[PDB]
Amino acid sequence: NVAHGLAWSYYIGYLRLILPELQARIRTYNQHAVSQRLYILLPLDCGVPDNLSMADPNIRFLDKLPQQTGDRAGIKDRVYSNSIYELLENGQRAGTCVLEYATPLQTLFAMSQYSQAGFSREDRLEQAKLFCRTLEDILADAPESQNNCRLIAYQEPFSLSQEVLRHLRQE
Amino acid sequence: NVAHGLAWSYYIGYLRLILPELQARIRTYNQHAVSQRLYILLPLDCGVPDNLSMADPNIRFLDKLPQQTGDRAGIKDRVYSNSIYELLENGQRAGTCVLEYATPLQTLFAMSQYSQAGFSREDRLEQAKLFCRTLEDILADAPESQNNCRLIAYQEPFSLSQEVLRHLRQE
Ligand SMILES: [NH3+]c1ncnc2c1ncn2[C@@H]1O[C@@H]2CO[P@@](=O)(S)O[C@H]3[C@@H](F)[C@H](n4cnc5c([NH3+])ncnc54)O[C@@H]3COP(=O)(O)O[C@H]2[C@H]1F
Repeated sequence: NVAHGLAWSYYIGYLRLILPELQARIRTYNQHAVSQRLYILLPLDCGVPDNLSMADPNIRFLDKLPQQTGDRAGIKDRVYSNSIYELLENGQRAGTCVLEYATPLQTLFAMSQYSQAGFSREDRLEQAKLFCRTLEDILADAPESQNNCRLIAYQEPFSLSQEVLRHLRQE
Repeated sequence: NVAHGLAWSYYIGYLRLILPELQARIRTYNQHAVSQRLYILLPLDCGVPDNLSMADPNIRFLDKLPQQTGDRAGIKDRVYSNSIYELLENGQRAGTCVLEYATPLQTLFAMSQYSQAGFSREDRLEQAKLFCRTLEDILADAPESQNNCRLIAYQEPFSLSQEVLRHLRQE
């Protein structure tokens, strides 16, 4: 049950901190049109690339949001930065969103390759589902999540841009 | 055993990334004298303040290291920043180090206060020791730790500056 602690740390040390300030940062970039929610990609195979634009030709990096800084555990001005992506459909700009992967899923992957971690590669999908399940239960009861965060969990046997656009059109 | 996953994520998603580049960043600040190792404070009571200078009058913030950036899980130029601190002894500058707290210990604390986390406040010291024990076993076998990281675990029943200075004088 390693994913339980990673999901609670993903909320306490990130979502609880950036989500209350996400609406003000998006409004600052819009004025001085990006959508209002932070869209988190949760691949249940834990295949998390670092270049999201290289994972889908229809997902294109656009710009960065205004940075969020704060003193965190003795580190002065710890930077919390997020990227804005454009989603294409038949060569048409179909949406603009703050998009990123669920980083602890990447840690879950590399943890399975370290023999000292005691985490078999077979349990990767099991813990990925537990991570999404735990995070869903936290955000459903979290006051910081006020229609400003959307979890996008999927299982690739496929268009990643189409999956993001379906959640984008629900708003 | 929540601390097991937090310690492995503290290494995979941080120490493995910044320690290979820490020597070059310290040499850049020195030329264009800070010590060579990253000193991590691990309070076993998990009492981690955000203002380290406010936790000890003999620990004084000095400057920031050159920032380390990198594309991480769809986030372009994720910033990894570290702070340089000065340690005083009888009003004398006794040492200069890159000092910070073990952030997952702070997450371990807040996790004990959330009722949905299923983590009792009594198990805080137990998991703090497991976190330090797990991290010690990782760094002892990690190739990225080449005499560039020093764990400072302590139990306050006391001078935090004196504890850091004792490890500082060992080098
Ligand atoms: N720059 C820097 N400074 C100091 N310390 C660091 C550090 N980077 C890593 N660490 C240490 O390694 C742990 C695991 O990091 P990891 O990356 S695998 O997972 C994170 C991540 F998914 C999400 N998250 C938090 N901040 C985030 C930002 N800015 N962007 C995107 N996602 C973020 O929340 C998880 C828990 O973050 P945490 O702070 O509680 O624990 C961290 C921290 F203790």
